[PDB]
Amino acid sequence: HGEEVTPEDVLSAAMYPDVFAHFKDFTATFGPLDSLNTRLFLQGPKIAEEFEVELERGKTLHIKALAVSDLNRAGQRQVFFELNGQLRSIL
Amino acid sequence: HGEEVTPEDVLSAAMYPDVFAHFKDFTATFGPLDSLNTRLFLQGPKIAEEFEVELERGKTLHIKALAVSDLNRAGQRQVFFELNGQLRSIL
Amino acid sequence: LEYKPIKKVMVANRGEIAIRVFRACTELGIRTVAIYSEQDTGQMHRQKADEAYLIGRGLAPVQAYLHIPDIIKVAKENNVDAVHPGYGFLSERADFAQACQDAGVRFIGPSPEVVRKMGDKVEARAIAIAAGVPVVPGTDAPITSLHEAHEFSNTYGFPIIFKAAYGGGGRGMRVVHSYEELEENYTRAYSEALAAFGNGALFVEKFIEKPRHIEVQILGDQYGNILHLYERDCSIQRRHQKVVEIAPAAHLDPQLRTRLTSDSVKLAKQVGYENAGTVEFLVDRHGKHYFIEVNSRLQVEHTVTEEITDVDLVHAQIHVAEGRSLPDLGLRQENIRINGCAIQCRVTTEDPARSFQPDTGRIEVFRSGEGMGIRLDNASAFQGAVISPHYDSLLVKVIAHGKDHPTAATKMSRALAEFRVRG
Amino acid sequence: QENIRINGCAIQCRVTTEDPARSFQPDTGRIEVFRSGEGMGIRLDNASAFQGAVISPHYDSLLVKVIAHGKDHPTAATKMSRALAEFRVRG
Repeated sequence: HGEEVTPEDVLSAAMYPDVFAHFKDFTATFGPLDSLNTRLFLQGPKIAEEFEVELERGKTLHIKALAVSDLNRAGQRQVFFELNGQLRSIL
Repeated sequence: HGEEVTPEDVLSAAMYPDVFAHFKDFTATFGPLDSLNTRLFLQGPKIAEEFEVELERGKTLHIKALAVSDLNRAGQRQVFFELNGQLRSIL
Repeated sequence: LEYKPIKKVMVANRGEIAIRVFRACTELGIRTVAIYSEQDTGQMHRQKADEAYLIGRGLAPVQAYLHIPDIIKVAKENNVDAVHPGYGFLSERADFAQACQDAGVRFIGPSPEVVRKMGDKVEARAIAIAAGVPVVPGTDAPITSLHEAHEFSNTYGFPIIFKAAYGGGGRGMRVVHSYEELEENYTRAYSEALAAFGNGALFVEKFIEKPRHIEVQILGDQYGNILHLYERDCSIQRRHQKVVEIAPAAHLDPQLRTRLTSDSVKLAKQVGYENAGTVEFLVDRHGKHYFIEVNSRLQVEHTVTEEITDVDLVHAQIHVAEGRSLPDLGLRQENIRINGCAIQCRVTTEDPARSFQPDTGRIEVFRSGEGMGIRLDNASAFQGAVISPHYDSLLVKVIAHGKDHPTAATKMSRALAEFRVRG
Repeated sequence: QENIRINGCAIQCRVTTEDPARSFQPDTGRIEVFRSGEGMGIRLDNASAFQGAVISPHYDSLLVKVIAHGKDHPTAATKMSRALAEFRVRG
């Protein structure tokens, strides 16, 4: 699971290789953490509420929560989010 | 109330002016009617129930109701619909 | 001389070409009719025309558009004056063409006789031998003995190519260099042809290293007047199929392109074609051209010439279908000219990594990057779009018109960068 | 001066959010339905137009800058009539 891993990360792998694999899996799946507010990271965005997500020195985006649908047929929910000005439906 | 007046319309206004005013106002502010199923006419669609409406000779409208938002702006609830090829939102 | 104007045209397909014809008709003010299958109620074409009607209620979606009688009855009931069959689905069907003539509904395309005469490769070979350009050299008759191949290798040249007839598989493709190799390759080719397949109609042809198939577009009236559109290059092939297209010629000798132009014109005269067609050749490195075949329907890359020549092809098709002659349209050689450099790409929901296999699912986000000289044709692209797993996997076609070939290359690379299709 | 030669005809239009009835008084609001229309001789330029967008009155009301090319003036006029028909901006 190494595609740009660093020798420092090689040291980490030497430390806890199993937890290493778990963290790498989780990171490649859901993306980078440590870009989020503590409250937002733990309890999460509120419905009818908007916040800001910094990515880089300039990559600045915004997210608003619209509503959440109900489980459709097999435990699947549709959630409505508003990006900068565009809309995204997430399953 | 515009040019859409015919002799039968004149007669209808002549016999019953006030209810005709109410009816034309209501149809104008809500669009055409009688193209609805009576279920939709009294009960309206239920969420996660797709249905069909016919408007002209070849004119098919597939409407699926996604979700209903909550009160946000002094009593402005938002609703979400899916037409063939598009998603719409109504306040 | 005969003016029988058009009041309505019916499209018997689905997708980008349906939108093309609908926009052309509404630009000409032609009353439009649209037809959809049960699965394909999510495209934009059904709601883009004026009318939408369902077909093939119980039949398979792949054959849902393949039911002639129902669409015939729909054409009659909606008083359809002319029908256009589009491509791929029923344009190769001679039965549908003769039925279209039977109903009296005008047909957009050639007469059913020409379509039927095309038929198998045998009519094409007979006509090419009778009157036309040389076809790919080799053997008209099958080789069933070592002696035919031995004599043809001795006479023409020791290096020959064994191909198998009555089969599209590439397993019947063998190379011969020497006598001892000749007999062994013939023996094993005969064995595989008779074992994996039936009749071993082996053909001996010349050794070909690099094919480069070049396309010619031809328009005509019903009055015996024929105009070649101009040439197009398709040197790019994944294995046997189009992926990207280059209309203006990369490396073409004006003498050779003139030869191809005159040959295509005279062969269109010989066939007596009446509508849009194309002749594709196959050139070697040395400077010899060879006929391959002719497509009688309107090709996909037709509109590429539309940027080359600043003339519409679907309008010209409408106008000849009315009965007009090309000179009434002012369609003569001198005004049509090369104008710009063109490159063509098509996006497909397929993964180029393992097997170029398509992907199915739901698109999450899509954005448009239309450029200054970048033309976009959208097949099925909208928020929440779902791609059918049984129909085609075409979403967007991108046209780059640049002052130079590298100009279009870099512009359309930037367009690829700006496009975002995730999930 | 000598390499460039006049090629074809073209017509350029700007689509505005002015009430074409009262005084050409510009209107304000939020978009509901957005549909774009492209042809052979059509060219579109999007300023701030997308699904579920918001325009602010602090800036101009320029949505789409459109240029249509043709082989003559009447061809361009007809092409733009068709193109103006093709869009669908509702709300």
